[PDB]
Amino acid sequence: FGQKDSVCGVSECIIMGIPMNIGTGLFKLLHKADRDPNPPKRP
Amino acid sequence: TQAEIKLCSLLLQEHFGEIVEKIGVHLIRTGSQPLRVIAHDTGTSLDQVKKALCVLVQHNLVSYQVHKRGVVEYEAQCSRVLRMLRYPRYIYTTKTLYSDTGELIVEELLLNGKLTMSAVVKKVADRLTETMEDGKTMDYAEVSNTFVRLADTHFVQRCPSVPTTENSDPGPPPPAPDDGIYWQANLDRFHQHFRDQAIVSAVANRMDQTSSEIVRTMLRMSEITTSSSAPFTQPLSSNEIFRSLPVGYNISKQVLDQYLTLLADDPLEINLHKALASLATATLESVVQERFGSRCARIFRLVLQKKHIEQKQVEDFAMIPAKEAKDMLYKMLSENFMSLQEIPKTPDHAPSRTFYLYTVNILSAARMLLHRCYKSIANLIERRQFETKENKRLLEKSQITAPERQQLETLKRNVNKLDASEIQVDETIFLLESYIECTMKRQ
Amino acid sequence: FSKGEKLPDVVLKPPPLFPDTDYKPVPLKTGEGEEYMLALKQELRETMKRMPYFIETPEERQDIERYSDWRRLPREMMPRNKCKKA
Amino acid sequence: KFLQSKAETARESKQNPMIQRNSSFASSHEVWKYICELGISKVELSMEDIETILNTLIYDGKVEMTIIAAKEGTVGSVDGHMKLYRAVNPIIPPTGLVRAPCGLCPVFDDCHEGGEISPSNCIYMTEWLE
Amino acid sequence: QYKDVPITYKGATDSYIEKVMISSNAEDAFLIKMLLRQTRRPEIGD
Amino acid sequence: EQFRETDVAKKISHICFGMKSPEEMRQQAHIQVVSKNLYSQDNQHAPLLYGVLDHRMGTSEKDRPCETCGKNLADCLGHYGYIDLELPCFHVGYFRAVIGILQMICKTCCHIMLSQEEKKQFLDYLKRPGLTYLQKRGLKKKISDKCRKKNICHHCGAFNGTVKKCGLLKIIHEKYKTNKKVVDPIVSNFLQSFETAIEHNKEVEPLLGRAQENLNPLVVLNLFKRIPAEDVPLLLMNPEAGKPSDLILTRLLVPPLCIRPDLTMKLTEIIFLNDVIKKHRISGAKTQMIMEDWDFLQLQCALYINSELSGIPLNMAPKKWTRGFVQRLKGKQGRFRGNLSGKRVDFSGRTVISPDPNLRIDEVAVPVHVAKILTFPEKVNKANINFLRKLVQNGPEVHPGANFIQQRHTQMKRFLKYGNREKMAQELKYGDIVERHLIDGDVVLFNRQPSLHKLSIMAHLARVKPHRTFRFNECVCTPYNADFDGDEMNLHLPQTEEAKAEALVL
Amino acid sequence: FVLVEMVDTVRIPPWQFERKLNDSIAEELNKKLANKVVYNVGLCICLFDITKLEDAYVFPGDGASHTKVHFRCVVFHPFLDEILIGKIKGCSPEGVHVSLGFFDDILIPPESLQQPAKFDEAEQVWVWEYGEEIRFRVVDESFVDTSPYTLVGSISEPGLGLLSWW
Amino acid sequence: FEVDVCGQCGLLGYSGWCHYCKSSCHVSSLRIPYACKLLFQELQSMNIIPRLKLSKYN
DNA sequence: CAGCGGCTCTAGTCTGTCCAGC
DNA sequence: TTTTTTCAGACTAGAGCCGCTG
RNA sequence: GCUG
Ligand code: SF4
Ligand SMILES: [Mg+2]
Ligand SMILES: [Zn+2]
Ligand SMILES: [Zn+2]
Repeated sequence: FGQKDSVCGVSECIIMGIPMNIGTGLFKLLHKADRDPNPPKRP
Repeated sequence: TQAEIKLCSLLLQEHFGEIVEKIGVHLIRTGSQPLRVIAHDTGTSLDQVKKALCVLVQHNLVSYQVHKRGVVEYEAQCSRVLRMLRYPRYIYTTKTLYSDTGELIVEELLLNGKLTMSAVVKKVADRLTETMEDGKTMDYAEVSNTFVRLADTHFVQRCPSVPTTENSDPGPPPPAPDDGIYWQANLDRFHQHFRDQAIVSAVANRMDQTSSEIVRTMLRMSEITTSSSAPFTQPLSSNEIFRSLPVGYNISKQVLDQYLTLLADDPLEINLHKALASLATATLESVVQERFGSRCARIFRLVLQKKHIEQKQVEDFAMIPAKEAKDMLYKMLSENFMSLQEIPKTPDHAPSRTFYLYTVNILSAARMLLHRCYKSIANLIERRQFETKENKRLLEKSQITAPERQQLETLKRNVNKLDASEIQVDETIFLLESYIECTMKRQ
Repeated sequence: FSKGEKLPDVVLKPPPLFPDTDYKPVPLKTGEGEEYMLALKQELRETMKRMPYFIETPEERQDIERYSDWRRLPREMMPRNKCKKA
Repeated sequence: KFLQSKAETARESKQNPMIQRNSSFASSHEVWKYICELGISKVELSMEDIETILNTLIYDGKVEMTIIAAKEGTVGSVDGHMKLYRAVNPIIPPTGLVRAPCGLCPVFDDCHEGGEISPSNCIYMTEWLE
Repeated sequence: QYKDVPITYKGATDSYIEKVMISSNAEDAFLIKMLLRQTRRPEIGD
Repeated sequence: EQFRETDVAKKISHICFGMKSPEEMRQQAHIQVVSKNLYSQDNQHAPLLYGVLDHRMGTSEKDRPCETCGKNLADCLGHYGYIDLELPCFHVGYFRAVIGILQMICKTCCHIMLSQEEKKQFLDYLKRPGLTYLQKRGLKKKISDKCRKKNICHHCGAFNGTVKKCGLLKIIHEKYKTNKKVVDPIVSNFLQSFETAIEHNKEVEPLLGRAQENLNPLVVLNLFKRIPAEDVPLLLMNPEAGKPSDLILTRLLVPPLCIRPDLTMKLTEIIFLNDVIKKHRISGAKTQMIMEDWDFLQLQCALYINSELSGIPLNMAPKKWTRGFVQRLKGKQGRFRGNLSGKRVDFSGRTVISPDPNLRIDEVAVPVHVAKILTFPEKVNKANINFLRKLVQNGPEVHPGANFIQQRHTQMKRFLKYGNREKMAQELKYGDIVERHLIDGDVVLFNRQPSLHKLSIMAHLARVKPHRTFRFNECVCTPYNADFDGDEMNLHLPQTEEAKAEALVL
Repeated sequence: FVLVEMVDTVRIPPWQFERKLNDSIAEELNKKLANKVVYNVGLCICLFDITKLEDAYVFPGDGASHTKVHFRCVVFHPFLDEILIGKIKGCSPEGVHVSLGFFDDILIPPESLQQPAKFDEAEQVWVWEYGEEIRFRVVDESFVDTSPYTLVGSISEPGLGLLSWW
Repeated sequence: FEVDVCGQCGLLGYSGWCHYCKSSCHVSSLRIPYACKLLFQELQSMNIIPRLKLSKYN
């Protein structure tokens, strides 16, 4: 079969060196650094 | 049959376009598929898929029918798409059997797909008059005379009644008075008529000139009363044979009657089952003659004599040495002509058995060579696809140094050597495909 | 070691070859039509155009293409010379 | 016993009366020879230096059963012991030919696209196109 | 022609050579055997 | 000027397992190892030839470079090469799949034997959007069930009976079975017109009734070649991944030389076998001898894919046990468990464990020797700059010291002992990495090898002590199930700040 | 000149967490896309604006902050209808070399179309007589990577008359 | 370890090139345990093709 | 009186059997 | 030409079987 | 083979 597996679980993320979605991986992290979607310039 | 699909990708690419090939060839690859599902899987916008199917239903390559879901699943017949390869040959036998007028009738019927009578006679009134003398205008009444004259011998049949389903739209298919009714060409009648040339050339180049003509007049008076699915022709009496002879002949009835019982009793055997079965083996034998010399062709005819008597006689029955012969067997084995050892009955032992006997199987050697000939025209067109895009700089200069012109006449020598050679392998297809269709039940 | 030298051969030459351009005389008739209809099937209405070129072009401007006797008499005959099926 | 023999020297000698064929006219049945071919086999063929001047029908008929596989006449009435109808007729080729240069090459069959043996640049079509 | 292939001591602690015996094996091949002596007092983890 | 070329990295979204067609194998192979049955070590000085050790498919020795690239053993990936099988053979991995396709398809016209009405229902099932691997295996059993139940064909009416894997790597099909009902004329003619064979072999006349089509790799190749494109989905093959013909073997990709520093010996035997059959055909060998050679070549190719191959014939049984490709991916020592799920790890130690009641429950006493060998990489960051310079001055021998320094610009590591330590300390700048020795307050993972619950790995703070032995508080010994009757435990030092924090918090 | 909307994943290393993102991305993106021709796009120059900056992830490895950045950058791409004004920084006998002033010396005019007194005879003769104007005519860029220049132009000079200078 | 993978094929390449779809354009780098590279190579040699789809981190 | 459906049955066969440490 | 050297185990085909199922 |  042309089996397209995604790489999930832990028995594949440990084999493919990709961080697992279980535990710490479930939540992504963001930077609160000073940023904003700013106004552009008039062209 | 992947090489078959290789040609349908090539045949639509040269004729109409590329997306009409793509949506076309995908439909050959995934079959009964709706309109939205085709546009999502090929990655094509829905406006272009409606146009591409519109051209494909016009040239009768994609057929539509709904069964249960109330949603029409289009479906493309594969073997129709390869008949575009035979298109200039379909022109030519309407020039041998009809005039230049009717030859142009099957032409624009093959070109523009579905035609009404009110259009196709109006078009040839333009093309034949512009090549004839102005003031000496070709009168269209003779076209309407030869138009029906094609139809009485049933070379042109009408389109099946349109389903007129809600999903199908009537306005888009016609290209822009009277409506009329549409038809395609009856190319199935040609496959009888191309077979009629095949058997009459099989007898004349084997038996005698006078033997073949009585086969022709037998088959010329058995055209409407049979079909392609007829296992053999309708049975005739010898008295109407003497009535149906051409006026060029002067042979007495009793001498041709001796040739009639001569021609009825042959190894060849009108048995239309045996006729294509004997013509296909000569097509096989002309390929080993083409490829492995007359010595290997001599043992190739030997296995068509005895079914399962091999390797204890083939070193004797052709007298060629054991070293030279056994490389011809294994080359006929490795290229799948010699088929195989279907007689070994000792249990699970390559070393100890009841001695494997070679045996040709005529259809496995047929379907391979048809698959090979499908592969062959892929290598023909792709070369003519190759040599075209470079030389475009000097085609418009005529419309120039000495190597510049010399590349053109070596191009035009090449393309005309390629394009002529697309047709010479094409006659091997039909000679073998009609043999394929003759041994296929329930189709 | 007996074959451990190089790729067997660049190509294998078969001592017997193809016969000719078989059926030489008469396919001059079909052979021109091979090239005749291909001159007319490409230049037909039943083809598609590369509208992806025009959505690729943001340089559209004026003055370029990107910007820009049947002698016969009436009659009516509708024949059923053909099949009455399907 | 005669393994040190070339019957390919004798295949033309049992062929050349069947190429000429005087009286190709169809005045009659033209029921054609197999006994005279056994007659020409026994006393004298076309000339050749032959060690096996002893004439047996069991060693001489075998050159025919090779040459039927080289497209020459079938057996009609060999069920008789020595003399019966024995009808024969040399078969001229029933077809033309059907191949091309690309039908000849076994290894060149592999390709399927521009690859290591791609047909956009094969040697064979380059040779055939001159 | 000669490439040195030395027998090098690899001990985390020093040892004292006690006896070096030179002899010939079944096929004479100059077998050399050395006995290295290390004295260890009982230590935590013995 | 110069174009803008982006430099970036990506993640594996979805592995699509597939095969390669024999033409596709040649496309990725750089050379053709059609060369010597000889090992390729050249006659003098042991250099590579043009065959299996072609150094164009890689290097397994650091001194010799590869030929596709100038990269050394460390920098090279691998390059592939191919061996063109003279007579087509089956793949033991795909053999059961091959027997299944023959049972499903008509042996004569090659369309799957599923009724036109039945085909429509199945095709819709396949169209259902959520076909998980489980569902697909299920349809194949059902579609297969109807077909083995279809002796006749809806396509040509060819009679297709039972395909049953006779012997090892052999497939046998009826076609012409004998039954109490009147025999069909075509089968009767096939079994009754070989008078000469019956006359020559006495055993054939009593056994004349038995005669079934034997499907060998050459017949299968042609049949799989002629299955319709429409009928490849109902064979449950993804057409993009693979197609029925690629199941039978024509060319074998010879492995990159990096993956083989006994598999190479098997490849040489296969090359030798390919030469023997080719020479035998020119020489003029009997079909049984050619079939025996074909069987031996087929067995060698199978012994290459799966060495044990239970059911081996006595005559060709392997002389020694060899590890073929399956015996490299299987077992505890095999790649899947030995090298992937569990891997040998750097920055670890094992010593005997002894008691220390004076240590807090969160601390482990680490021997000063293990502390000097095990190092943690610390980047100069403006708060550790003064502390790092002092440890650089102490150097490798003193316990609060470092064993390597890496500059920000280069990945080169400069050993502190060989060079002048004072100059390096002054040159230290923010962003360079110093491999300081394990120091008090470091986080180490401690693990007892017979791990049975979650508590067998536990983190511990590490406080270096003079005695050599991993000493912990004895309250934490029932999680480890560790008595002190000679036990040894393992220490792991996390080398990243993200790993250190997860160990301390969790 | 033309604006080109582009999207990039810009990685800010963690020692720049003092500065504001929209400035500190802009300092990175100038170092990413200056003096670099993008194939089928043109010669990027600098940053016009950042039209949309989305949220700063931080991945399980680096510890840096990766913000996917939508922006607009001004690029150099003649529209096949521009009469530019450059300078002859070179003369080859096959054709003249014009250069836009300190912009790019990579515009190479072929010269076949001006008045029938045309040759460059290797002694630096500009044109056999009867700032320099230029008509950029075709787009022509070649992607460089090929194994283990790049915006060249072809530049014309029709019968403009050139009233000020010949 | 770092391997170069092509976007179209899904097959590992070397130095930013693929000897398969001889177009460097689609080659991209990936980080993988080196053992997995051996497994993908041994799979590819044995005819099991472990095709890889590469997606940029977001 | 004949057939194929499921049964039902015996054996057949390949598949495992703790972590690691010296 | 002549021994075995663990102990189950829930899959996969055949061999039938008898009886309704036509 | 023994230690764990
Ligand atoms: S051209 Fe293509 S097909 Fe014809 S022979 Fe050469 S390779 Fe085979
Ligand atoms: Mg204990
Ligand atoms: Zn390399
Ligand atoms: Zn690639």
